[PDB]
Amino acid sequence: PEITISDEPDTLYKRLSVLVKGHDKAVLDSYEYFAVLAAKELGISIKVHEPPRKIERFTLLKSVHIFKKHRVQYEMRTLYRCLELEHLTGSTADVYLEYIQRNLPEGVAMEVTKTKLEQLPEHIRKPIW
Amino acid sequence: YYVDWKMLRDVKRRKMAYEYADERLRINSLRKNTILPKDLQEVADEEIASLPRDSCPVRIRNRCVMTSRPRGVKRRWRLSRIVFRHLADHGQLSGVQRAMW
Amino acid sequence: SIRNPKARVVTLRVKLSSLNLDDHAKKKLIKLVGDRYCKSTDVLTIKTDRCPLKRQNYDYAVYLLTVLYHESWKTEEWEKK
Amino acid sequence: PFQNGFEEMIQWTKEGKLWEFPINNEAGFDDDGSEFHEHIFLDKYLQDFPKQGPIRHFMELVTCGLSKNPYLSVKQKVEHIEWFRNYFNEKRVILKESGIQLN
Amino acid sequence: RRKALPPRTEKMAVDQDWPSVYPVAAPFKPSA
Amino acid sequence: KNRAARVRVSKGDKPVTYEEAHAPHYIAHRKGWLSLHTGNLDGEDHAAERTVEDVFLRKFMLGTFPGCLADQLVLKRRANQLEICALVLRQLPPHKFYFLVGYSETLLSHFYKCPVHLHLQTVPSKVVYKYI
Amino acid sequence: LSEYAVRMSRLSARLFGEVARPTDSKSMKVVKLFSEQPLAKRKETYDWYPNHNTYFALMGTLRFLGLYRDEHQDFRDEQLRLKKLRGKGKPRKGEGKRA
RNA sequence: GAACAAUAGUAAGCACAAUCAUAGCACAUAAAAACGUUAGGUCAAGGUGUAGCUUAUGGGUUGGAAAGAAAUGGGCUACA
Ligand SMILES: [Mg+2]
Ligand SMILES: [Mg+2]
Ligand SMILES: [Mg+2]
Ligand SMILES: [Mg+2]
Ligand SMILES: [Mg+2]
Ligand SMILES: [Mg+2]
Ligand SMILES: [Mg+2]
Ligand SMILES: [Mg+2]
Ligand SMILES: [Mg+2]
Ligand SMILES: [Mg+2]
Ligand SMILES: [Mg+2]
Ligand SMILES: [Mg+2]
Ligand SMILES: [Mg+2]
Ligand SMILES: [Mg+2]
Repeated sequence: PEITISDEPDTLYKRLSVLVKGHDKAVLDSYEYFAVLAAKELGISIKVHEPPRKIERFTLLKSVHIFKKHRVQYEMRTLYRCLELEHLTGSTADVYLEYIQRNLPEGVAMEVTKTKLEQLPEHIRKPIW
Repeated sequence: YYVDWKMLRDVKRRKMAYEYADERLRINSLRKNTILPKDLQEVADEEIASLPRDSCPVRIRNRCVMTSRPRGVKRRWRLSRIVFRHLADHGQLSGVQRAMW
Repeated sequence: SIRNPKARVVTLRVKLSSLNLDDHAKKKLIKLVGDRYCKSTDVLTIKTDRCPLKRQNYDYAVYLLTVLYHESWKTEEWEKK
Repeated sequence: PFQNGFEEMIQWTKEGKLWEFPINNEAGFDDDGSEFHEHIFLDKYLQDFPKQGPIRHFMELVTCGLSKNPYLSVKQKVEHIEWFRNYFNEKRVILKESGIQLN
Repeated sequence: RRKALPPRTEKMAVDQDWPSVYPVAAPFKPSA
Repeated sequence: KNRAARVRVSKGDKPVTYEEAHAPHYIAHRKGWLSLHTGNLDGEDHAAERTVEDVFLRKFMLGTFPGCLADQLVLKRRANQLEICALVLRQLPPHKFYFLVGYSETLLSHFYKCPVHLHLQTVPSKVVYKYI
Repeated sequence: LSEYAVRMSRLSARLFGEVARPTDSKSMKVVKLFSEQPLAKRKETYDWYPNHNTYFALMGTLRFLGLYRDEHQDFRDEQLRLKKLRGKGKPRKGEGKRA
């Protein structure tokens, strides 16, 4: 394993918001367990919650030719877990998330939002034009 | 082989429509403007009327990609109802369950 | 494909109270920006979409911030009108 | 030979077959090394055009359109404009005939 | 010529550490 | 009378796979999904492609591996790689099995332009869930 | 409505990069039009169908290279053989009608 | 081919029932509902057995259709 250190002042993250979409509630439970257990070992200080489930239903005809009295209806459920992490470094995020994503199960998707901390841009600091 | 002749026809209309897309766009821009002179717009009118009309967008028909059926297709899977159901009911379609509530 | 269109989008949250603004400059910037300013929480927001790459949207959002600040301090004729 | 599954993935990734982690969806697309002011600000390409004519109305519109357009490179945006230069310049006749003198 | 070899579960050491056996993402072989 | 993906009651002697014995209304209740991918979740794209793709791999595996296929073929998509699991009956002499492993992986990988992983679990005889 | 209001409006828009001078609801469609991806260009349209010739021909060759096995075309085959055998085949082009 | 103070019935299977879903109960609804019946529906979803077409019952381009004397099915809006 090769580590390098570059002089530049690595990025801070106030809040790292990680959403996992899924079909089966089980998979998202065990994955929560895994993520929390990874984070507890890396000193990451995290929370988790369950956002409201989405259920999308729609309707098809039940026969090939004609009985329109008769339909079938189908569903897709989308279940959510969100891991909300606070006060992370740049590298910390890169690694932790790398470990998360690498192990992402096949039935699930993940949506990451970082909120990054930057002091002030250079042309605004206290010049005025 | 595409499954039907109708499919060949519409494959080709897709390729056409990708071909001329920017001619269409550009020309139609003048044509849809109230700021330009009418004089420009008449000539341009003749110009989009000029280009082959198998290359026009609305002449395109989504079909079931496997089965070719012109109606009954569900946009997301680009499948006919019959084929879709057929798949979903062996369980070969992920995340689709028969809906109860 | 790893291409997801939704990724481009960048947001800026900036608290106006943390800003070096003149009285005149603050008020002019409020009127200037409009809805992107929340008058209750003082959070100026900028969403950027327009450009294919994330870095670009970052640059442009920074650009907008910069610009709005530079323009809020400039008094003009019609302002006195 | 492959000593382990980790070995496997490793060779895939060096090779370019596996993805990079953590994912940035813009990986592999550099967009020409362009920057935001090479998209948003289109003054460059409007330099040859009548400055007070309705032509400016129109082309300022097209400007705004292509300024807001994520799905195109700089080279294509340019091509649109140049197509309009070519187009308007090709018809001098119709410009003169509509009640405005156009350059 | 028919081949029946007993599963790895037969040679498995009761205390043998698991991640040795299943390091990465896997199909679930019932044999191993 | 729903004929959908169902297997009729015989004189009672007919061997039936656990999957073919569990009727469509049973998906997600007892039976699982034969494929897995992101595409049908709320905010997601390109579901169609993974469907065409899936279909073609059903036909492909049925055709490359004649008479030796046990139960329907289990596809998983993980981070751009395919994991194709199969229950395969033991008919072939093992050499041929590995020939076709290499053959399949390579061919598919170069077709779908993404790395494919193949797994054969070999079974002495079709598992019987019911009758027999 | 005021002039101050108007000048602020202009200022804001020309800043954020939206429409500059006052323009009709009609003409704005041009802006909307380039600002988008034209319908025919969307990958969700032109790439709609999988190339069918590719799958068909690839599995076809792969049949004769001995690798793939097509039960459908084998059924087809055997049937065609048994139809030509009984004495009804597919006429040499041009021969059938006039005779 | 049953009688339970029982008289020739036993039987795993598939149905019903039971459980699942409608985010905790319960009920309700949803779903499910075999064997057969109606030679019920559909060779225009697709696929096929038998037959036919092959300088054409095949493949393309350009136009053209979907008019109301009425008769009736279902809706919508009213009659305040
Ligand atoms: Mg249409
Ligand atoms: Mg019913
Ligand atoms: Mg319950
Ligand atoms: Mg009940
Ligand atoms: Mg019912
Ligand atoms: Mg029941
Ligand atoms: Mg009949
Ligand atoms: Mg009848
Ligand atoms: Mg037919
Ligand atoms: Mg036939
Ligand atoms: Mg004809
Ligand atoms: Mg016609
Ligand atoms: Mg009447
Ligand atoms: Mg009414």
